[PDB]
Amino acid sequence: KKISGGSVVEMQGDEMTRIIWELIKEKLIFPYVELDLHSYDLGIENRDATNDQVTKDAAEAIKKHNVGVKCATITPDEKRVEEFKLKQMWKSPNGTIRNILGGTVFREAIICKNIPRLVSGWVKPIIIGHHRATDFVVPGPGKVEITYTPSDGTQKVTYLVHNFEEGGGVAMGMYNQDKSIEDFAHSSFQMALSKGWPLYLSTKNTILKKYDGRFKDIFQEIYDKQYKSQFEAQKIWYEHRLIDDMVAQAMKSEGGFIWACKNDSVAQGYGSLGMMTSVLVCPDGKTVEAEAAHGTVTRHYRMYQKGQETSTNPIASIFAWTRGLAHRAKLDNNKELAFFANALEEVSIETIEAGFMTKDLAACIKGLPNVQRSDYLNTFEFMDKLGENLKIKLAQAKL
Amino acid sequence: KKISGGSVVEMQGDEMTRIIWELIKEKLIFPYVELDLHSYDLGIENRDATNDQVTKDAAEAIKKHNVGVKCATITPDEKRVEEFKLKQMWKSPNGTIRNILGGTVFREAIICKNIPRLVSGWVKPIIIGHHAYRATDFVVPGPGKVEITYTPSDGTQKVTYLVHNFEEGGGVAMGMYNQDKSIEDFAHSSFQMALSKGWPLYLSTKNTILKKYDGRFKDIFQEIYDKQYKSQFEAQKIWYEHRLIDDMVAQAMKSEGGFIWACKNDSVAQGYGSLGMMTSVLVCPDGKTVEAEAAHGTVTRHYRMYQKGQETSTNPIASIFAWTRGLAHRAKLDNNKELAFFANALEEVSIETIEAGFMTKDLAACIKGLPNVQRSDYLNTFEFMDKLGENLKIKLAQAK
Ligand SMILES: NC(=O)c1ccc[n+]([C@@H]2O[C@H](COP(=O)([O-])OP(=O)(O)OC[C@H]3O[C@@H](n4cnc5c(N)ncnc54)[C@H](OP(=O)(O)O)[C@@H]3O)[C@@H](O)[C@H]2O)c1
Ligand SMILES: NC(=O)c1ccc[n+]([C@@H]2O[C@H](COP(=O)([O-])OP(=O)(O)OC[C@H]3O[C@@H](n4cnc5c(N)ncnc54)[C@H](OP(=O)(O)O)[C@@H]3O)[C@@H](O)[C@H]2O)c1
Ligand SMILES: C[C@H](O)c1cccc(NC(=O)c2nn(Cc3ccc(F)cc3)c3c2CN(C(=O)c2ccc[nH]2)C[C@H]3C)c1
Ligand SMILES: C[C@H](O)c1cccc(NC(=O)c2nn(Cc3ccc(F)cc3)c3c2CN(C(=O)c2ccc[nH]2)C[C@H]3C)c1
Repeated sequence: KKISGGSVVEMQGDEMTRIIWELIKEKLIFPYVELDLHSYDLGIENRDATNDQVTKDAAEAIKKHNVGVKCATITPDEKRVEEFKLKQMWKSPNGTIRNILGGTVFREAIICKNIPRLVSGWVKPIIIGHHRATDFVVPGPGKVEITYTPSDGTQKVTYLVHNFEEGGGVAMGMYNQDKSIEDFAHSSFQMALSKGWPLYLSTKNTILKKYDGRFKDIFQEIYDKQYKSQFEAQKIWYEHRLIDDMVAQAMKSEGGFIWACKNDSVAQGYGSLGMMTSVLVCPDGKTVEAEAAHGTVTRHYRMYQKGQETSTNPIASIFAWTRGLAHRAKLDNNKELAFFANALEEVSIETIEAGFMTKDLAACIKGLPNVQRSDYLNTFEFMDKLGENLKIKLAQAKL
Repeated sequence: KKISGGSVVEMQGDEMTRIIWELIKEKLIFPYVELDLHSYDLGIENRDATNDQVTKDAAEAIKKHNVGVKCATITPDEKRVEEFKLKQMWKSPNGTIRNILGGTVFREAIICKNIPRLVSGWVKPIIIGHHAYRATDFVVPGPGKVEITYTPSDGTQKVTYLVHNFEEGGGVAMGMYNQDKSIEDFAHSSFQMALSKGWPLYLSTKNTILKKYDGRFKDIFQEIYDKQYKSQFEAQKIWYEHRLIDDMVAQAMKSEGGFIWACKNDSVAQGYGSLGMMTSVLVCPDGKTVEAEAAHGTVTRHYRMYQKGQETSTNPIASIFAWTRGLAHRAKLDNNKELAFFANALEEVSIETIEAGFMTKDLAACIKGLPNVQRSDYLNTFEFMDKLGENLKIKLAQAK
């Protein structure tokens, strides 16, 4: 019999990632793992047909069952509205899910030794996690003020942002709740423990002494109170850094740390965004949603619609599953599932490291103008190779 | 019969760059160029001894004489205070100078054909300038409305926007602003930088998210372009256009380079050889005043090796191009053809020397990879400077 993987929430998506998603389930997951699968179709046509109710249900299912794996979906714009004759310009599914669940998005690369990187010294992953606008034009002279009116009726506070004495300009207001900062802290500490690396927070608290100082203070208070003992047990630490110092140190590091950032296209140089997953980590320590860091790869899908050959990287999508299942295994103390998830990840890394890869990675190594057809495998060929290697890997582990 | 170079403000600095700075002056500049030199020692000990007055005098000298060339300097932190027994944690001299001069900092690489880059198609420089910046931030003790309001001086209206209704508990809030003048100065510097070089200009913004804040950058650039610069741009076969950040990178990654890039919000630039292959030039909006320096620090790790008598290989290219781009600007202001020629020739020699396979360790490591670098693949700081000195003499001899 297969591995009993338990309860997993699955979200089907759009275009090229939809094709790859089904191949991942068919060739890599279903042949080895049985799931109590809570499956939701977040394809654009179904979201339209259900008036986006399917997206809300999916979010609630993740809250209920703790483990979510999601395929990339189309975020509608005016162009998509015309393409699919949509009823409305539906909100980003990711945005709707994030609002219901809360949490912090962490991005982790899939490390392959033969794939060029920004700093050659980076041998371990650098897992980065990021935390309303209210801006307006100032047409002419006048005061911009920002006020705080306590809910308890005590005297309101008025700060002068700027008195425009001559000419116009622009002004802006921003905020951050302590609760959100607390969630951000908890998620970051939990992430550092689960992966087994040190955590760093970066802020500009020298300039924004009160705004960014709150982030520094809250992280320290929660660290010293709730996480310091557990960190020291694994030979791990937490320290605050200034953003300028943090980047300079990271560029001369070996990697292998969590970077909580207070504020994507840089990371695409590492092969592509096909080598980056995006995991939402909720502050409860229980709930996770995993997906690829890239979109639906529309350009590749158009070629697929015409019957032309495609070479789309399934790694990020594959690692959405493995990091989803790894969390599932951790929650249920499921040693068999834990091993399988690891095995699939290693198989994927090994296959690329042995010279079998999709065009994006071949282009990163050799340069796009220099890439020939013999340097890479198409989408189907690469999936077949992974499946063959997966079978061989699992047979070896049975000894 | 050396070249009469005119008035230049020069700032000496610290550690490894200080040593390289003097080599450049000794071997590359002074044998061929005489200057009415306004020299200021911004070494950390002298800044401390003068209570940072030298830094302020240096800034005022640049404002007066229009041309500054600056060596990298130590910015004090806690460790430096203890190292040099400092009186105070003195501010960044770069920060002090920028506050007095104003302007926008543009970063330009030194292009060598045998040095790998992000996109092999890049043959021309992509010169990026960021908008230079206080805000009013505060603690929100508990629940309640945080609102931001505008009241024109004429009293004809009052607009109030909800920043956030704090319901759960406390947190933080802040107000930020920008005067049109600051945006206007950022535009003028960008257009003047584009005219000084032979390149088109592009402004990039996040106009999708903050439609109004970034919208006024887009509008002011376009207005100033049409009223004051368009005909000069058309006269030099160049243009100005606006882009969104995500579109600008895509165009940049498929282009051959060769454009100015105004950006409203660095480390990825280190991949191209090193920070030794990039300058930082503060361009004031008046078009006259510039301050040039290397886009790296004092290279402390190399200085420590030098103090122990160990061999060093520090790239002087950025420091050299601070001088050449500084002197090129001096020449432009004074209509000095001989100085203009010298500046360009020194740049050519520097590029030609590297392209012929004579380079410091950082560039050899960038090409081959650090673990594959042998001693025969690169030259010493001093060997490289000597090699540049020899090629410079030959370059200038053949011209005469
Ligand atoms: N749910 C999400 O996480 C998410 C995030 C962003 C966007 N989207 C959605 O995705 C749709 C298309 O967005 P987009 O095309 O701008 O972004 P994208 O789907 O990430 O594709 C952008 C480009 O990056 C490269 N690329 C990305 N993923 C790749 C992979 N797995 N293998 C090989 N190359 C890859 C391709 O470059 P080449 O063209 O050079 O091959 C591709 O054309 C949009 O409707 C958008 O709403 C979804
Ligand atoms: N005035 C300024 O513009 C400025 C700017 C930044 C920093 N600083 C000051 O400089 C001091 C040291 O800063 P830092 O060491 O953090 O940064 P840095 O001086 O720029 O050097 C950092 C590292 O980058 C590499 N590098 C930089 N310039 C190089 C060159 N010309 N040739 C070869 N390699 C080069 C070296 O790497 P390897 O170690 O791998 O050889 C070096 O250790 C600090 O006191 C800081 O205040 C000044
Ligand atoms: C030469 C190559 O083609 C190339 C060129 C230009 C850029 C890249 N991209 C990266 O290597 C890359 N960029 N980022 C984004 C980032 C960079 C610098 C920052 F200060 C903050 C964020 C990241 C990575 C890699 N990466 C790894 O953790 C990681 C992959 C393997 C070893 N470690 C995740 C992430 C940190 C590649
Ligand atoms: C393979 C090599 O080791 C390597 C790996 C990873 C990164 C690099 N870095 C660069 O080549 C580089 N990065 N930046 C920063 C930047 C990149 C992309 C953006 F959209 C915005 C900023 C820049 C450059 C080069 N460069 C040139 O202008 C330029 C060098 C030659 C031809 N043109 C200045 C600057 C633009 C190199």
